[PDB]
Amino acid sequence: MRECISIHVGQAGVQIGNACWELYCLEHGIQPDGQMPSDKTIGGGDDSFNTFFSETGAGKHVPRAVFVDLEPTVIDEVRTGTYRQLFHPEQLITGKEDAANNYARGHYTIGKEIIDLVLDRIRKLADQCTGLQGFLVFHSFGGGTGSGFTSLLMERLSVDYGKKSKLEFSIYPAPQVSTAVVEPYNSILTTHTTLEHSDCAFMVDNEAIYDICRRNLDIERPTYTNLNRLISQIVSSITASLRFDGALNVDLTEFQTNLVPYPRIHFPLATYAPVISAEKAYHEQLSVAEITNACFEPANQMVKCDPRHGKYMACCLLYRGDVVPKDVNAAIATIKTKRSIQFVDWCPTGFKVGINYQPPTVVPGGDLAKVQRAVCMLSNTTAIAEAWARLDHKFDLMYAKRAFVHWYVGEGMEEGEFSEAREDMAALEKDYEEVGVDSV
Amino acid sequence: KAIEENNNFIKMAKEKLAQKMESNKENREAHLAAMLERLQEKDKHAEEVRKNKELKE
Amino acid sequence: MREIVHIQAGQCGNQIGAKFWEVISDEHGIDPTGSYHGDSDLQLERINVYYNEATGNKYVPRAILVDLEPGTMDSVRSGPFGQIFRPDNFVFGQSGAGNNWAKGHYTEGAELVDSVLDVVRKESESCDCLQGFQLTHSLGGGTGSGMGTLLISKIREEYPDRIMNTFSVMPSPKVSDTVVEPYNATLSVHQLVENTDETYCIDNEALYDICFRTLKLTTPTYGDLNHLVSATMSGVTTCLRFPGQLNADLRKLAVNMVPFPRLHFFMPGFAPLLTVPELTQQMFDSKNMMAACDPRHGRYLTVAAIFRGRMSMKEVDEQMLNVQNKNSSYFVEWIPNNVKTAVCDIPPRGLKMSATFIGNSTAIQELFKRISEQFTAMFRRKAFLHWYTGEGMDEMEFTEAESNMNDLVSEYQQYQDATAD
Ligand SMILES: Nc1nc2c(ncn2[C@@H]2O[C@H](COP(=O)(O)OP(=O)(O)OP(=O)(O)O)[C@@H](O)[C@H]2O)c(=O)[nH]1
Ligand SMILES: Nc1nc2c(ncn2[C@@H]2O[C@H](COP(=O)(O)OP(=O)(O)OP(=O)(O)O)[C@@H](O)[C@H]2O)c(=O)[nH]1
Ligand SMILES: [Ca+2]
Ligand SMILES: [Mg+2]
Ligand SMILES: [Mg+2]
Repeated sequence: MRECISIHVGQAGVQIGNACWELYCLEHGIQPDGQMPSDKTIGGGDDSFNTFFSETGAGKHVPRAVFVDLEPTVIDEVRTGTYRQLFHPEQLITGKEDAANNYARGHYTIGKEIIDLVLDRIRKLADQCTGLQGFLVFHSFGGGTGSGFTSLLMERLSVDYGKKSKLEFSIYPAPQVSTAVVEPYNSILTTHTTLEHSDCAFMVDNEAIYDICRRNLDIERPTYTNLNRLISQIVSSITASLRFDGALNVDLTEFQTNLVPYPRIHFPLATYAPVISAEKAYHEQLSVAEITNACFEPANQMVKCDPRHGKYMACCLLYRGDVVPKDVNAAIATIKTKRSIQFVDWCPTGFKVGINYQPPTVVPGGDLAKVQRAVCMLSNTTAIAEAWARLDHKFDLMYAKRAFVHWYVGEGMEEGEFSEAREDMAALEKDYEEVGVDSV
Repeated sequence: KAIEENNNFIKMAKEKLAQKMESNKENREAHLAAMLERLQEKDKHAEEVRKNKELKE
Repeated sequence: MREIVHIQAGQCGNQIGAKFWEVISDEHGIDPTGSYHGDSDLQLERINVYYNEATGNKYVPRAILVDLEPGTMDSVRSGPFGQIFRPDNFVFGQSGAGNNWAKGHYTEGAELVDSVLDVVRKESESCDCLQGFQLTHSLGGGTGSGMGTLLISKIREEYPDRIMNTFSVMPSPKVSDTVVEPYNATLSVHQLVENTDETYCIDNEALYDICFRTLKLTTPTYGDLNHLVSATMSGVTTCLRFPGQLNADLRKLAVNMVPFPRLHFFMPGFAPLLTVPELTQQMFDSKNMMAACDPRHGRYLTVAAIFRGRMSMKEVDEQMLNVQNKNSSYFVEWIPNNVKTAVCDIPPRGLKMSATFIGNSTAIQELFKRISEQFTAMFRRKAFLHWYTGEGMDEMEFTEAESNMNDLVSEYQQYQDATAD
């Protein structure tokens, strides 16, 4: 038991789901048809990978997941793609008309027509579970479905599953790949309405991933296909603790205990290393100390901010591959003296460490080099409020003139909702300011 | 107390959600009602235009 | 959201409609009978947006061809792709309108309107997921001007939650010297501000000025002007017709492009009438605008740019960043990231690389003020009103049409004068 149900909302959620599940399959030796030769217990089991996969009597290993989108085209490519045999048709849910980059259509208008079906389908997966841990929600901030329908879903999941945990993987928007002028509105709206109903949310800044693909992988103009493969590696490092057995393995819930000091302060900064091309990785073995040091270089972060001009409330290092505690400890000591790691006075400064022995895997015909060892740092830094600030400024510029507000009001929303949402973010920015102030 | 607060949160989430979804349906319908009423006002105007051609001959 | 329902009303509307269907049929690999003869799968992937699939793998346009004047029925049926249209979708009247808006809107066109509404309802009922409607018309005529605007108001009643797109052709004394065209345009504008979600201003003055000064033709026919319009109409529907992320349907475009409900009048553009930086400078230049307005006399609320052809996307990104930096004052600071850019692999017939420009500029007031000046020159001495007051209208309605287009200009000016701080 300790099952985990992944819910993928909207295009960005769905396509990140494709990347993640394709990657999980290669990690566990699961075939596209669903078969897993190394799994001897047919029809079921209590193994670590069974937190993400149920088993049919025919030996098929089936992702504990639901794909939702308010239009058919993106989910159709999962239904007809390489992994079509992996999912039951009822796990893949589509409507006909999308939310048109409008939170209102996603949360209210189009969304209400499909919400009961979605919850019903999540319940079929939940009743398959002997000890459900919680949900992992994959969505964009910027899309109408990713913002509006996600929020709606999270509200309903709190009703139907109480305080059962709900983690987010939220795609924060960026002008290089963004498709809509109103993403700030959608982002602030969903962030506000989701905030009470999420326990932990890993933000991924598309610009941060875009720059990494440009700088580290030498991709001239990164596509979603390029970005999603990188995201799935970070997602895999975070969920590897759940999916794998291990002596020195630390559960994700144990990291959460340290990462969330107050309920609203639940946004850890993700930083990953090494991201390196096959050409550069050849005759270039990166040691524990090198990849650990790369975690404190802000160019490797999943979100654009500067931790060095903020304060730390928690630092966690999730290692996978050829790593032993001795090396990690040596590396941390070196960093402590040489880098800008200032903690708040009310936290303890010790880094928390987990190691999974299964080394990292690469999707065939990819951009990333296959490396012997890798690390994901999850830190709780006040610097991540910078991401809120940038986004909140874009909101204010438009909302001051009520630009585009009529599209939301036409679908039933009030101006009250916009300002209520903005004041919650103002408070959230004030909260990250407050935690960094010293005690008295 | 743990049960009381866990139930309170479920209760108030359910009531907060139902209030918003009903308030939204009121607002959307009223927005569409005003749009059609303005369009039906054009039919009443176009009927007076067609009457003022025949009542001027 | 896939199926769009095309409507073409009047002489202008039907002839630009005809050219539209000729170009996109060629791009999608459809011949005059309606068979598929191409090669790429991308031609068929979103074919259903504009074409119905009949028996024997026939692809039939979802077009409704409308006019009070017969004879225009012959020209469309005798034209290069006349056979491909659905014969029942022709809905043609008797005595015409003769450049009279009140005939198109209130009386003679009002009698033909229900027989057109039948064809729309029949086409709309069969749509798996109807997204909306695109009209093609002039605003200087009688039928397309008046009946086309009645059709807009009527289709809105039965489909208030679908998108109403228009390709409204603005009249110019340089192309047509009919004296009452400023009356017709202003009356149509009064309807378009209230009842459409997005109107492309295809201006005959700009089309004349381009044909003369750029294309080198000493006096241009209606065929020369349409070569530009068909290239423009093909460009702005490339996001709707091929696979892509940006502005892929009529509501997503509308949501990105229209920041205020009344301010939905776009300045189209096309290039060339070549390298990526040259394209990018040409499309933002006033000489390539299909509306006769200078962008440097106002600011862009929003812009959509569509590049077509095999080209480096890195170069496109750098170039679109280049012009935003260099022309920063001509984009409102209070809407961030308001210029969006798509790139389609398939270039149009003839050209290897093209670029299409949709901009919602406050400088569009220059087009409305020009019509407003030609309007008030006639109205203040009560000239030619017997054509309209005879058919049943009042002076009050003429005054409201002037006041609404003056308000529209005042609002474009307000947001042009707006600042962040
Ligand atoms: N990283 C990443 N971002 C994506 C992907 N697809 C879309 N996005 C981003 O997601 C945002 C747009 O929202 P989408 O998820 O595409 O839209 P949606 O949730 O399907 O909502 P509607 O389409 O409006 O119903 C923009 O910020 C895009 O850059 C993807 O595959 N990967
Ligand atoms: N760009 C372009 N403009 C045209 C074309 N045909 C007509 N026009 C313009 O349309 C305006 C007159 O409207 P028409 O379309 O002829 O009139 P109508 O809508 O058919 O109405 P009636 O003639 O009253 O039946 C003039 O300003 C012309 O310059 C064309 O093929 N291309
Ligand atoms: Ca087993
Ligand atoms: Mg979508
Ligand atoms: Mg005519």
